Amino acid sequence: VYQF
Amino acid sequence: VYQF
Amino acid sequence: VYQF
Amino acid sequence: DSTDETPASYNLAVRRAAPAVVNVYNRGLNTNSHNQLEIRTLGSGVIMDQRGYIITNKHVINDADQIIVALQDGRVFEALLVGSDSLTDLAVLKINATGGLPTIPINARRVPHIGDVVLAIGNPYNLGQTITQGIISATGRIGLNPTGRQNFLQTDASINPGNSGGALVNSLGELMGINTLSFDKSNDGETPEGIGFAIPFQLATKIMDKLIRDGRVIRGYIGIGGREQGIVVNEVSPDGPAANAGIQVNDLIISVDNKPAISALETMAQVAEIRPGSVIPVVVMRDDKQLTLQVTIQEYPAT
Amino acid sequence: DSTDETPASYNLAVRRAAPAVVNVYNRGLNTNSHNQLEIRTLGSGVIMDQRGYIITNKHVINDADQIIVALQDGRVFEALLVGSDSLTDLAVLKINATGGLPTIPINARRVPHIGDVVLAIGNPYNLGQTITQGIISATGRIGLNPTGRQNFLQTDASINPGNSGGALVNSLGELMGINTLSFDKSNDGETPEGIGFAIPFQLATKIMDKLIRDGRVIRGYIGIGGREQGIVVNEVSPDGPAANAGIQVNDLIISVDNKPAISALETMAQVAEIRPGSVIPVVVMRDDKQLTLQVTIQEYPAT
Amino acid sequence: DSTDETPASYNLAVRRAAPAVVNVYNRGLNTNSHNQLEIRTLGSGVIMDQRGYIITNKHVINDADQIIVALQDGRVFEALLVGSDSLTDLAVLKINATGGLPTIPINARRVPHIGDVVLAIGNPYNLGQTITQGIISATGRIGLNPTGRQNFLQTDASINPGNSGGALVNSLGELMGINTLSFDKSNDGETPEGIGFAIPFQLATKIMDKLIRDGRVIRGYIGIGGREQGIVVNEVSPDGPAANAGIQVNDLIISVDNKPAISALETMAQVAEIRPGSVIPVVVMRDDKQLTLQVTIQEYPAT
Repeated sequence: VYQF
Repeated sequence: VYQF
Repeated sequence: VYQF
Repeated sequence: DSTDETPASYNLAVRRAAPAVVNVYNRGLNTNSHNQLEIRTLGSGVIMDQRGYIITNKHVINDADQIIVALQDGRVFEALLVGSDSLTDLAVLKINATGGLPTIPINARRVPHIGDVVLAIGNPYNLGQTITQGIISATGRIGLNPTGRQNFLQTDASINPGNSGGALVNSLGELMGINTLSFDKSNDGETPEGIGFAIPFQLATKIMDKLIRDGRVIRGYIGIGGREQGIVVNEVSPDGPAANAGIQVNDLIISVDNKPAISALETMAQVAEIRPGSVIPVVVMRDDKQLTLQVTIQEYPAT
Repeated sequence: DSTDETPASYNLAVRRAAPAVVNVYNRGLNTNSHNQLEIRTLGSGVIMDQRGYIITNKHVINDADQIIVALQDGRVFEALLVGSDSLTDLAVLKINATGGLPTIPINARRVPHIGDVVLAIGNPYNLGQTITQGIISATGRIGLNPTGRQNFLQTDASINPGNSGGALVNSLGELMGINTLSFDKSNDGETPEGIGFAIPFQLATKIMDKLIRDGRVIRGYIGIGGREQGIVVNEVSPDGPAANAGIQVNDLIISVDNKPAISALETMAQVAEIRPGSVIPVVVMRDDKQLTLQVTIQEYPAT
Repeated sequence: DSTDETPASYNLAVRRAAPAVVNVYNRGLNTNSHNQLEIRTLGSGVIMDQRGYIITNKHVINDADQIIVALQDGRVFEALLVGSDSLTDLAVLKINATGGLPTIPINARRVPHIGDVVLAIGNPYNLGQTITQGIISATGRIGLNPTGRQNFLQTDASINPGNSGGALVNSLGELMGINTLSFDKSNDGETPEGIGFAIPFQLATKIMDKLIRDGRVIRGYIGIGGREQGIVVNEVSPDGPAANAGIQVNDLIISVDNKPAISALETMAQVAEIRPGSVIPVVVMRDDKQLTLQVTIQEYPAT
């Protein structure tokens, strides 16, 4: 869910 | 109106 | 606009 | 881990001011009522002095067949409408002064400051006397309506229907203002939070004193409309001062009555002070010419 | 222009009370769920004592297939429903007491005063533990519903969904009440601001103590309905006390049990105190006649 | 009954901080406008230092044909957009520094505490500078959106449209944060009360310093997406780092760059710090095998  |  |  | 400690509280301000804040009931007959009084609207009121004069909002007592004032100590009175003023939305009530009446602490030397803690005292939704806490968010606010601007204290102390005519006070119990209006402007449909207005106490006092002296508030009337160097005359102003002086619209008024006229607001105030029937000079620049016209002031037309 | 200064803060109250305030999760199976737990509703809870007894609202834990209690320190428990009471909307939970549990500071000698600063501690919209600041706006409030009135502290400390069952505390950290309800009544369709209610802490305690002792709260039942000198009997009260005594509706009850009956509320309280099965005198004025009927109290019917 | 007494007030904090808080006007041309500037949106801003650098929200100044900054002392400027950052929703403005500019009190050694009294200063609905009072309800809040979480102070100080980009301060006047967002989530259709967020001041500063140094904020980019022992790679991450390393989706990354990776958030922060173009080790467990792939970081793609 977290993009980096 | 009050029941007890 | 102001009335007096 | 044990407490002989003292809870931070505004109870003192509450004990000093709350008793003077009353529940105002506007009762009216209905075609529906068939001879039975029903509450049209309700709000609050402040007992200004022991003679039994009470301040409240005009919109609270409008078109009342009967006005009921309820004190927190249980006492109930029927009140006499001393007078009202649409412009300030104020009204004064009178009640039986036998025995003792509680009065709202007033301190005319006190200067309300932005950031001052304040309590709003009133009767929201008729739940009973409610105390909410906020600060003074601003002073000299025009309100929701730009035209006919009046000085307003702005506060984030929660204000709801029923609070109108009630008191705003500081932590010392001193009267700061009379809660009157809250901001509801859609602005995209959301609900404005913590934005409510109160008539400053100084103004409240002056207006109360004028309503007790006369059935109404008496102001000077020039009958003109304009927007803010010099001021422009837009309004027709038919009859009265405009006819008496034969003023010509589209002209700019440099100065009046031995005083400068940079802003119409400072000017409109001045006009109101002057007694009705008096005649003073008006200086306008028409075609770059310093023309002067004599004109008779008259009492402001009733609303 | 430089600060060794100390910011006005309620952090102390926060550090004392917050750890004892927990996140309560009501999890239930769905026909949709197909064997998967989903959160039906969520709220807060207060750890009353180190045995692991927790206070919360009944409507938070109703119809729960599982109840989860989350502490701020990370610990998670599954909780046992000790008991609940529709009348006060309270419920008690129990959890594993191994190790150490934080408890909410209680001071039974403390008298909540109108104007006291208070913090509301809870888990609104499941964002995590939120602290909001307000004051005590009123005491002894009936709430939104007039009938079956219960004492409520009223506060303008912001309360939202998720805050239910959480704590209201003063600046010292002492428990003032259990946040339960907020006012939403349309009254022309606008949104009520800064009006929320809490069960007073004293009542919370008494009810918790009764739910731990017995699975429920035990009250005396007369089975009558009436509105507020003397009191009038309106309700049918079919069976039980009404039949046992053969009470006649439309009669006024002057006094009962060696005590006066000016107000039904003071009377209804008294009736609840008395143990079920006991029989006492009832004094009514029927046809201007001081008639007396013997009647057996019974445990209040479950809700 | 008489007062030489001093009203509880936050006026000092107001006098220290308010002058530095400005009215920001985003003016844009309309097909409707026909060559006339109209206000698209409006908000507030904080003067950070005497060079005339101002912090505000990005969404306040987006797509502006002209940006106007109005000081409380009357001065009006047109401002230069130094830079903006979608991620933090921050933007920096620059104005004429001739004469004297008021600055917001900053104290980098100050630790914001939950329960600290705070004032929100801004220009809600363009009524003028409004001061509302609340407390710090929480710290380290993700906001309304879980993904791409950023640290937020949460406050119950009333925030409305117009407050964006303005300042949150404590009773000493010290900057606590930049009011950015308020919570509106329906959650059954009611209106959330007293829930608003501010970018912490420390973050504001760092971001301002980076926007003044470069036209933008420069971060390292790995181009992967995943949810929280070890972390899982879900996102395609096409091209760039993912291609350069030829990363295989569905794998778990134990550790990276001489540091542990228990939580993706602590990891994502680290990734952003590293300069673009640098290459470091990545440790993943694929098929229970400790595989290692070399990969080149690159500057985060513009938003």
